[PDB]
Amino acid sequence: KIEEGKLVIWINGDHGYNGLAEVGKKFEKDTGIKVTVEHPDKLEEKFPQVAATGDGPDIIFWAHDRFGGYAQSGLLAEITPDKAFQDKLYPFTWDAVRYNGKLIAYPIAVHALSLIYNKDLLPNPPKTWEEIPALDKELKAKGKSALMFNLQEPYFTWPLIAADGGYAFKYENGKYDIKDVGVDNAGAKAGLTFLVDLIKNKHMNADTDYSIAEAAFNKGETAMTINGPHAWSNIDTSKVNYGVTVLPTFKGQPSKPFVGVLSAGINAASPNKELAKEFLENYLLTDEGLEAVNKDKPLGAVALKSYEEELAKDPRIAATMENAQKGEIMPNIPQMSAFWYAVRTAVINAASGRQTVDEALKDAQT
Repeated sequence: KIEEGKLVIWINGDHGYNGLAEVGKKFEKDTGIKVTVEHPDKLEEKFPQVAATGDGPDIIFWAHDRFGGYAQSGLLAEITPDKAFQDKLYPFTWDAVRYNGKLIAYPIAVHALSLIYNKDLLPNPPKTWEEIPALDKELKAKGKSALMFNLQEPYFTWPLIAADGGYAFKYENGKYDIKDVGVDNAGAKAGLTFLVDLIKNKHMNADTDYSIAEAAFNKGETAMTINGPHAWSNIDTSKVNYGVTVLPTFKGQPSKPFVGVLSAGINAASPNKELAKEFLENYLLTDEGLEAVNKDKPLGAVALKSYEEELAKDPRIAATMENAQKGEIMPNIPQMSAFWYAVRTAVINAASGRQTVDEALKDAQT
């Protein structure tokens, strides 16, 4: 029993939930409807349990990747934004919330890896990956490394492997063709071979994980790393003058990071779908609403064009979005969990030399 004439929202405690509550207060002042924001633990696992019995929040906030599964079980309402409202958000963020061609959530905020660099070691970061070998040689002569990053998670390596034509699952008209996998094509092979060659020519250690890289960069040991917005605060405390910029090109093509979109879904069982539509479209996804959340806890880059233009006065947010626009929406289908583990094995096995680049990626595509 979801109560009528009240909105209950679930959002993870890492986002600006107090800011969201302020938006809810404006909603109540205007409508007389109470708006309750809650940050339950493991909300992404509770939601499927409770929405399956017809209960749960009216609105669920989460990374878009889980909503595909939610949509597959009919847990989310098809949303009905008019074309005038869709045009207020970046087009690619709508592709993150489509399932079987139907819009199933509102995009809120966008996150994509970026190239982080030490302005003091490297006043002008490289535009191409092809120049990192020579750059590393110049920096090694002073005991510095050009580039360190987490080679143990496919999320960090995919931007390079995807650059020349690698892709996860093909996307067409709000639909992923789960048959067409693009991990074992010439583009994917060229990118991983470049990564492997970096390891073989000693510009990169196959053992580098997330912690080593961050410590190296926060200590000035390395000129560059690849990370997302959640790492900026740590470099902030660090004594490092750092910049954030577009990732290097590979074979003249952009690096293709995976894009995550914080999305707001509507419970299919809610009796308050029009209230939720009104709250999301007209209170949250405004400059004032987003600013309220962002003021509590930074969102990074946002799907709303008008406010993103104001936020991108921060060059690091500007670069996150540039990278997101060059990147690849993370597929929201559940077979991506198998894609992660396969590519994870491929990269680790290729980087060790346990397998050639061709062998490893073949076992990924099965």
